[PDB]
Formats: sequence, structure tokens, C-alpha cells
Amino acid sequence: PVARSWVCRKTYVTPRRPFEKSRLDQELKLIGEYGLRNKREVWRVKFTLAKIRKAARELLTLDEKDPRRLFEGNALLRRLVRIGVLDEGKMKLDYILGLKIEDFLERRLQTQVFKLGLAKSIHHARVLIRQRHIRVRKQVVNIPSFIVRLDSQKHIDFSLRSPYGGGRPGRVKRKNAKKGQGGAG
Amino acid sequence: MQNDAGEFVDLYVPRKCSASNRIIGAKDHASIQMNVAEVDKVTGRFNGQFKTYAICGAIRRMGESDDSILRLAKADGIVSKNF
Amino acid sequence: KEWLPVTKLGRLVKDMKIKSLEEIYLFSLPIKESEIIDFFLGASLKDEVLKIMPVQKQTRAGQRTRFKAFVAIGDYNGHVGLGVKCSKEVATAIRGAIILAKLSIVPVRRGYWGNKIGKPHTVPCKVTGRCGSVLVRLIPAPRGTGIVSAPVPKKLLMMAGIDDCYTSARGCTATLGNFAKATFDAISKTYSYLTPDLWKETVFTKSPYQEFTDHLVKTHT
Amino acid sequence: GKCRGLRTARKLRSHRRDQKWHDKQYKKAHLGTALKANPFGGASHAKGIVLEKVGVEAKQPNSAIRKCVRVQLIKNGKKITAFVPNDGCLNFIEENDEVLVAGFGRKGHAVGDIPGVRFKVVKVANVSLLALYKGKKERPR
RNA sequence: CUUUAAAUCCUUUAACGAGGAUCCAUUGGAGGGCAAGUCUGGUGCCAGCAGCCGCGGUAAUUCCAGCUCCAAUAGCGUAUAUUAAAGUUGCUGCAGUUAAAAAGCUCGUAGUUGGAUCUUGGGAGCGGCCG
Repeated sequence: PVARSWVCRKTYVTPRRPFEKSRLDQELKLIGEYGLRNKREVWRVKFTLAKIRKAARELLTLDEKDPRRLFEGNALLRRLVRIGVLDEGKMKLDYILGLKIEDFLERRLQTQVFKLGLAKSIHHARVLIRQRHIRVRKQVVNIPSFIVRLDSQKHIDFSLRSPYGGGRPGRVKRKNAKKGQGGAG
Repeated sequence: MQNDAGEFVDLYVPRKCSASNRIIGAKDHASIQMNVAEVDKVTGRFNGQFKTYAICGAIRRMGESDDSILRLAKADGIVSKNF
Repeated sequence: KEWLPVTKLGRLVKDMKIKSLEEIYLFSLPIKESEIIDFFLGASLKDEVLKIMPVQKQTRAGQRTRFKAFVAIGDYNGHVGLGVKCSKEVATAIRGAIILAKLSIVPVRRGYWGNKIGKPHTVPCKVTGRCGSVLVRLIPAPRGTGIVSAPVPKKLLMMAGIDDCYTSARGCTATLGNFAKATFDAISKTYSYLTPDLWKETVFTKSPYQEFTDHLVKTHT
Repeated sequence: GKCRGLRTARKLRSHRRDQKWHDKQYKKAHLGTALKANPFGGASHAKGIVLEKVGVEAKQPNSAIRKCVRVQLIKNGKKITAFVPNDGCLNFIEENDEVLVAGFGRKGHAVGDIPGVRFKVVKVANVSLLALYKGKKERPR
């Protein structure tokens, strides 16, 4: 009898076919285009997309104008819109089945940071994110898997406590300046 | 087939047997499209128009194509009713 | 260098008095010249060999071995075909299989799953096909499901154009020839299945011969 | 299914249970004699003591004499055999040593050209055999 | 500093702290199943590899070593118990002439399953035959 959590849940499923050519090709292409550390992240994205798809199918397989169906569909569609995948003109339940994994990855913090025009390369964006360099709406962000929302899109830039956004320099510039000053005297 | 608007997505409509009301597939070479010409009542002459029939391969293979053609021609008004 | 047709259908398709092969399928005209498909279906036709089984027969002169090739060709828009050819040399066997697969292609039709919105994406019904001791059935799937099957039938279906489908096989799937023929027979009956959508009476368009006899009587003697 | 009556469930269940019981894998997994005859007794591993080293021949046209160990168990005193997997690892095993024995992996079935051997050696003298092969560790002396 | 019964842990901030950034990432494989060498050197039905087929007989792509290579990558291999694959336990949904399998035949108590036929139309109306 201890006050604990006991709640755990996986987030990925390993493909049943171990050695496939097309599957590896698509996974490698996605990792290369969007800068992923390993196949676990594309697997977790596939798992959550499959969960969303099966939930949509379960909601769709019932009759029209069912209050539970309408409530759950409206909630899920609003969640998808505020995440930033669907548009304002596509608010129908059957449009859920026509989503792509690239649509989910393009809302990643890493790729959005790379795209908005403050990092040279996507790997550069990821390494900038991981080393705590920029913030999201007056809050410092650290993890590139941050699912960026819709309203929280125009208020992300460099941080105040960063050498790039205006602040005290880092660890190498001060050391080089000290070395130069010591050499000068 | 239909859609939101109402247009057709089937790239071709297949044929259909005039006797057994069964459609004709693409790789069904036994199907026959028969043309029967009518005769003007005034004197008896060829005019230029015709009547088209279609029989699936199964009917001919089983051997009831001639009876079906006879029935179709009788119904259309070619074969005499008393016969 | 220009293609010389043999039958009068070749004359019609070469002289450009025909517009498409859809009515060729509609009238169920057999195809004997493999270049008609090339004329109609251009660079969008892709072929891929499946497997090579060296068949070996024994005689008084010792064992005799030759190769039989399986290949599937078809554009990714609704036309799919299979070809089988056996020859002494493997390369000539591949060419013959390609020619035979090009000669025999059956168009397929696709439907929707409940919500009839957009372009067709799945098999309209629960088609079936059996040859030898292999039975393959195709079940419609919602959008984005994919092609869940063995690699060879998945390749064949995605070559045909049916992106969403469910499959179920029974028997000796190890024999690639019988399994491929069964999954081709199952996909070749998607049109030959009377659906209440097609209950309308069909108007009999005149046969191409009956309309172009005035040209075929003077082209070839 | 043959009997399809709306009130025929007991007969169907009895026939199904009989046909399931008279099977092979279900019968093996649901009878006490199979586990009683198992040298381990349903355990994944079991320690033993070496009695003498023995060599065995081949079965298919694969002539190569292979060396095993005649090991006597500890829990029940059963005397079994054990194959030494890797190359030239028989020298690492001396007489009367603590050896951990595990099955080969085919569920108590002879494998390959080695007749009558269903086990293998994984640990000797509380030291892993893989470490003794790669030289990462060393057998105490 | 802060937290805390007092402390450790997390966060915050000073002062240091990286170029082969030696502040150096392993586990099983490279014949097919199953993604990856007719590479090089060594023993030659021996030593061994091998879940299966099989690889070794003086040119071994399969054994022993080096380079290269593929898979997951703070993780990977092995034994066991078990689930889907098993439409090889089949209620959905398996088979019984020749591959495993219809009692030698009939009667028969339980159990199971049982033919047809008993109810119908109009009145008024919301409305463009029928909502």
C-alpha cells in the first residue's frame, strides 16, 4: 500500500516485417528530410497517427447525428485544427482518413524553427533547440519534439539569456578575449 | 458511380446480355453483338436502320442462343406472333 | 522502322481513327499485337519480374534445364496484366514474358468505402479468385489503410492502382505461379460483377467494324 | 461445425474439449507426465557438476566428432549431457566444476548432427563462457 | 541558493570546464529464408558453423583472423512460459474415395431438430403515389 502511479504506456510498435526494402527506404527518407535521431520517433508518429485513424473509424462507423458521435468528432476535429494539420475549410470527419505522416512531422518544433528562417540547416535547428538557445512565448524550450500549436506560432524567437538574441556572450568568446588581453599584457 | 457532384468515375460502362441480363467482361471473346435489319412494310426493301442484339458467351456455350434470339426478334416485332 | 500491323484492328489503331481502348474492352475485341498497348499506354507502363523457376526435364541425353519467367506489367491507373513465358535462354524468356503480359491486360474498377467523396480508392466489392489450390479474396478498405498482403500481391495491387484493400489467402502460397494467377483472377473480376449501380439498360453503340468497313475494305486486301 | 441447433451448445463444447484434449501440443502442455520426464522440470536453467567429458559423432554425411560434457544435476541428481558451443572451449572446463546448463532452443529436441543432446553450457565456475572466449574476463585460479 | 522534520535529487545563478572536442557506444550478422563482399591471409570431412536447408575432401561468399558492409542504437543476443501467424481445434471457420479419418448392418430410450394454415382495411387529415 503505497501512494504511487502504476500508470505506464508505450508509444511505438515495431513493424512485424523485420527486413523490408520499401519500409526502410521510406523511413530513411523521412529521417533525412526531417532530421530524426532514430526510427523510434517515426515509429511513435506512425503509432499515434494509427490511433487517431482508428478512433476516427470507430466514430464514423455509427449512425449520423448521434450526440456522442457529434461531440467526440467536434472535439477531435477542433484538436486537430488547433494542432495545425487541417485547415478551416476542412471540418468533416471523413477527412481524418486522408492525413499524411509528413503533415504531423511538419508541425514539429525542430522543422518549424528551421523553416521560419533563423537556423542554417535542420540539424543546426535541432542542435540549437537541444542546447537551450531559443524560447517559445516567454518560455524557454529545450526539446525538439515540442508539438507547436496554432496560436503559439508568431511569438517564438531567440531568448534574452542567449548570445544570439542579445545578452552576455558564451564560453569561447570570453576565453578568446581573455587570451588576447593576456597576450597584449 | 456518383460523387459529391454527380459525375461518373467508372472509366467505361460494360455491355449486358439482352437475354440473361448479364454483363459482358473485357476478356470474353465468346460474346456476340448481332445486328438484325428490318424491312419496310410498303414493298419490302432495305432502308438502312438496324436492330442490335447482344448475347453473353455462357448462353451460346450452353446452347440456348438461337432460342433467345428468336424470342428477342418475336418480342421486337420481327417474327410473326402465331409463328 | 514504323510498325506494320497484321490484323485490321492494328490498321484501325494505327490510322488514328480510334480514340481509346476503353471501347476495345467494351466490345471484348481480342488483342494479338502487343504494340497496340504501347501505342495507347505510353511510358506510364512499368514491368517487374517476380521470380525465375528453372524447370528441369530428364531424357536419355541427361538432364535438360530451361527457365520460365513470371512478370507483371501495367500502368498505375487501372490497367494490370500478367505474363508467363518459358524459354531455353533466360533473357529471351524475360522478353517473351514481357510481350505476353503486355498482350493480356484487364482494366480494373475501384470504388468507395461508405463516404463517396473524392476519387475511387478501393475494390468496390468482395471479389474472389481461385486457381489450383490458392484462393485469394479482396475486401474494401477505408482511405489510408494501404495494401495488407504478401509482398507479391501487394506489388500487383499497387501496380494496378488499388491503394486500399484487405486480403486473405488460403492454400500453398509458396508456389508463386499459382498464387499470382489466383490474385490476378481475383482482380480481373472486379468489372464482371453485377452491381445495383449498373442496373440501367445499355445502349448498343455500333461496332467499330460496322462503322469503319468503308475504310477497312480499301486499306487491306 | 455440423450440429447447428439453437439449443446445442453442451454437445458442441464436449466434442470440442475432447478433440482439444486428444491433440499433441495441448496434451503435452496439460499433462503432468511430460513435465515429470523433463530433466529441468519446467526451469529455464539449472546448475550441475561435471562427471566426465565425452565426444559424440555425426548423423548426416557431416563427419566431425564433437565433444560434450556428462553433467549430473543438483536439484534432482539427474545425469544429462551438455554441448560446449564455441571453438576449443572444452579445455576451459575441468573436472568437478560448477556449470550452468541450459537447453539448446528446440524444446527438448535433438538438433543438427548431434544425437541425443538437447542442452548446452552457458556458464562455468560462475564465469560466462563468452567472456572466457573473447578474453574479456578470466577464469579464477 | 531553493526543496526538505534535517539532507540527497530537480531547477536557478556565480568561477572553471573540447578539435584526432582520447570527454573515443556497444550487440549480433554479411548462401537462401533476411537487409549486407564470388575481398584478402590460415587449417583441410580435422577444427568448427549451423533454429531449417546445409557449409568444410588443397581455390570455403557459410569455419579461424584483417578491411569494408548492413540492423537497432543506451542498447543487443540466448533459454524458457505464452499469444497472433493456426481456416494445423475451424461457433464465425477445417476435413473423412485414393494423403491421417463413415461404426459390418438394422431397430431403439435420453439429447437434438420438426410441414401448411387463426388479421384484416377504411374513415378524416397534416402535404408534393407516398413524407
